[PDB]
Order: sequence, then structure tokens, then C-alpha cells
Amino acid sequence: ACSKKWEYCIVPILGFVYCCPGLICGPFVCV
Repeated sequence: ACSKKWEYCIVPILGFVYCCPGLICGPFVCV
């Protein structure tokens, strides 16, 4: 599932989630 911008998403250097096309995960959220 794609994470929403002002939602929640962590990007650990081993495995991370993915936002919807257009948004990119950042500081435990998406932008």
C-alpha cells in the first residue's frame, strides 16, 4: 500500500515502505 503524504512512513536502510505515485517518504512521513 502507498503511504499518504502527511501520513506515516519510515525509510530504514534495509527496508522501507512506499508512498503513492508522486509522494516520497521522508521524516517518518511523506512529502
